[PDB]
Amino acid sequence: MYVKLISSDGHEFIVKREHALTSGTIKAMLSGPGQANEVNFREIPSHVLSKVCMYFTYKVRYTNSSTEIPEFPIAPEIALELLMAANFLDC
Amino acid sequence: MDVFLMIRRTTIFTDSTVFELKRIVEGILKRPPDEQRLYKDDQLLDDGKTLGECSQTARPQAPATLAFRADDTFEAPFSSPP
Amino acid sequence: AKKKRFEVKKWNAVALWAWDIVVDNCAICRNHIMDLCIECQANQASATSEECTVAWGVCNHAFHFHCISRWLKTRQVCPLDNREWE
Amino acid sequence: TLKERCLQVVRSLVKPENYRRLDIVRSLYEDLEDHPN
Amino acid sequence: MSLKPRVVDFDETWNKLLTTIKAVVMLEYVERATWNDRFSDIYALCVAYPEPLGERLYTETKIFLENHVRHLHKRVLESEEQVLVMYHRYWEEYSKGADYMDCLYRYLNTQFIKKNPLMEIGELALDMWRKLMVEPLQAILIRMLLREIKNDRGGEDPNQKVIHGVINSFVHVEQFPLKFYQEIFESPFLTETGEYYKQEASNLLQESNCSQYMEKVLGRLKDEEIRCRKYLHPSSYTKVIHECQQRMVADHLQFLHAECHNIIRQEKNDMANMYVLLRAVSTGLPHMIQELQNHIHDEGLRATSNLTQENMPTLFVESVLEVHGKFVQLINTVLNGDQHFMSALDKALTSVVNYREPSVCKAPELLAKYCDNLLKKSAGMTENEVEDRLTSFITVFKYIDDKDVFQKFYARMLAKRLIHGLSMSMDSEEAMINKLKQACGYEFTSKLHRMYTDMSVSADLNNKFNNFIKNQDTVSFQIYVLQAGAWPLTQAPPQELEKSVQMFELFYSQHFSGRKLTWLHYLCTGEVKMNLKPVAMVTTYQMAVSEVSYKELQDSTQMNEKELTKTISLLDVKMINESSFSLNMNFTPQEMEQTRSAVDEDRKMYLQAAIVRIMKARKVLRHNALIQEVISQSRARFNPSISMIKKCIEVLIDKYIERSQASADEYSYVA
Ligand SMILES: [Zn+2]
Ligand SMILES: [Zn+2]
Ligand SMILES: [Zn+2]
Repeated sequence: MYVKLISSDGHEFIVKREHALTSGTIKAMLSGPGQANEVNFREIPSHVLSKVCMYFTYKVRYTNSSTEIPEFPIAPEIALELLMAANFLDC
Repeated sequence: MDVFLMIRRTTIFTDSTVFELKRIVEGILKRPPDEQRLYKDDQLLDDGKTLGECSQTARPQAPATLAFRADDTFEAPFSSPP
Repeated sequence: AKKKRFEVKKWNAVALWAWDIVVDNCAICRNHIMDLCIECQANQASATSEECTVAWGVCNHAFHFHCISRWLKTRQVCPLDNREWE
Repeated sequence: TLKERCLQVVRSLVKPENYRRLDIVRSLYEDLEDHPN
Repeated sequence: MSLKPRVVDFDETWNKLLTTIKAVVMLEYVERATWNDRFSDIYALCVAYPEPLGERLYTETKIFLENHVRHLHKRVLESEEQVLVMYHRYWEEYSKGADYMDCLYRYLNTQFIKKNPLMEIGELALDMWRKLMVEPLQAILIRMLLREIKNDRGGEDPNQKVIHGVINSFVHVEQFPLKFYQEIFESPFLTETGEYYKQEASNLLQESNCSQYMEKVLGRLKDEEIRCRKYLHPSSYTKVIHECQQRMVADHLQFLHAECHNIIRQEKNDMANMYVLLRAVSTGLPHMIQELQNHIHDEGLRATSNLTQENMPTLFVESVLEVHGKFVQLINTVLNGDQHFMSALDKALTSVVNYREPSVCKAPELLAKYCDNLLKKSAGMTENEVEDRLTSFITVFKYIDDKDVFQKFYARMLAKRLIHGLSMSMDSEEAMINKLKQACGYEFTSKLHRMYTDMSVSADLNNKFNNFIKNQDTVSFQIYVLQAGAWPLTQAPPQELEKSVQMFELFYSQHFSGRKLTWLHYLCTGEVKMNLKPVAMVTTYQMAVSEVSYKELQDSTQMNEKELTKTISLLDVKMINESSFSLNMNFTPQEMEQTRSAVDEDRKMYLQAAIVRIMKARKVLRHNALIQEVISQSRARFNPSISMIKKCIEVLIDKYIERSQASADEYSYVA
């Protein structure tokens, strides 16, 4: 019903499990046997995981809806790291 | 009214008055609302006014913004690569 | 009572109605003048449910209209009297 | 998708002659040269 | 470290990662955090040396798969004939771990889909399970598995969980998914249960009675389906039973078909099971249906035969209706049916209602006197019921072969029933013609219809003459007038009396354009009741005067002695009564005999109409081919005499038809 997502910098990110089930890797993590829910990450920094989560919220909320679809701002120095963790999370 | 937030201390992603908002905060954190205050960087949010009055100022892909109470009355940043 | 009185009260009768010929069934074909002819009793098409088409002739012999009409096309002479019929 | 659209945002600020030297991800620079418009 | 590409050791992540793999296998306990670490411990491997390296992880993983499969092959081989038990714990301790490993290698394959033999690690692990089953186990196990199904009769029950896991374990592995299941298991089980039910088919058939055999095999099938649903996959439910019903039934069907003759001539359950079993057979039903037809022919004919000399059509109608009710109860009750059996009933009773004694066939006339008899006054029965009895009569009418003579007779039935005020209800006698009309059509009930209308037209017409009577200067009877083509009644051939007909007849000449009326005298009444209130039969016989004898006034007025001599009837009944005749002191076979010909000429007219109707639409026919189509057309009127159609042709070639030369039969049409 609710899962946690921890970054390597220490910032926690609690959100419902289905909001985290978007990326195949995380739905493969909660599929981990044991019962297991709380999840951590020892290689993804916070300034990247925050952007990944803010990316989740949009296309979880706004998809196939009725509105003019805007663009997506990405910082020109984290875009490398955001691209890397984007390759990691299979999303 | 249909607004996303960035309530921080921990950053939880959830989504009508301020009291029911403190219920949503109480969802997993499991603490009564009388132990929580809400500030917008310079101000105090009252419970007598609704959420829409206190919006669509926070897009869903980058929304914006919690001072707990220790005894009785409420008291008391990401990285950057080179 | 009386023996020979015989007062004649209520009478009754019954009678058929046909057209002004004998007829022996409109000799052109061998059906009755008031019963459907060959093309109509066989055609199974539209027709009046009680009198298809009774056609009197000026020669004072009445036939079915389209019997004496088809016969009228193939040969103008009247069948019964070898003259011109109408 | 976050991966492919971050690729698209990066390709707007990286020369086509620097798709291998950036050393972003060694299983990804083989994809920096496969995504036209 | 960070997610930046770091060249990491090859055993550091491989020890804890490997032990984590072995912990996921068999559903052993794995920690909530190490599982959260393995994805990093694989992404770090698949990136930086400074080249991808998943090709190693795939091969090593396949090696561990092989070693594990062979270990459980030595454990499974150790199990003496219980290879399926440790094999059940093996698969049920292997599937969830396999899927969890497939989820554990997501990034291993998302950068590997662009490079594919034997990708999809999950499909490859299940491929290794296939490498466990291709072993002589596939020869052993099924032999050891069917042995637990071979114990079918009284050999129950093992764990449906274990065997259902073993058999269900075959339809799980595929990139034609049912191929392995069909080849390895479905053919041997199929043919072996085929042998089983052949052997036990002959074993049961030697043991039991016929009805006991059918009861037993029905129970056996009802159990067999539940068994197949306990053990097998649904993809064979239709097939497996199809073998069973093919060997226990339809493999001996001569026997069942032989006992059918007996069983359908017993009103007694065994016959219901007979239908049930014969129905699922290639050819099971036809003999049974045939025998029900013959049965109903026999019992029916038997009912309609017991009434000879008893001069009752009511018993004949009620008897045929009795049979029909009997067998409709039968067929609807026990046979889940039907339409075939119902049609057999219809054919049988079709042949019952037509007698061929030397007459002939005595059915239509009786079915005319049933209506005429059931419509008279009889001052008796009760209405609101006569229409019910006619509603029953609709069927016995339905089966008549010759509706022709039924029509021609009911015409005179209705004629005498109207022209002499014999009917009981105009509103009802109309509804009868409504019944005949909704049974045959417009052509069949036309003369009847306007034959019924001439009574209303005659009433209104009588009113109009009542007005025209006193409508001039200065100035007692009522008349029926008839359309003269719809009425079979004839004149049957004396001078005007008190007169008064012409003072009335000028009305019918002025009201209609050119209608010629002819007066019928055969059916005219008078005024009865001498004065001496309480028989009084005087309607015809218009003589009305000494007192004089019969042969002493042979010199009557102008009238012929054809029917006059038969009516001189008044000196016979009451009022005149050769020696001495004193005044009173107080108060159809031959018709039908010569009626039998109008049916003949009406058939000639009807078949003539068929000849023209057919020869116009289609252009030319050979002499044979026009016939069988005249027959096809006039089917429901009567069976026409081929002796009549040919002469009818030879009559119509004198009027509409021409024929040139008979080398090949040929008949053309002329306008
Ligand atoms: Zn006509
Ligand atoms: Zn003429
Ligand atoms: Zn004519």
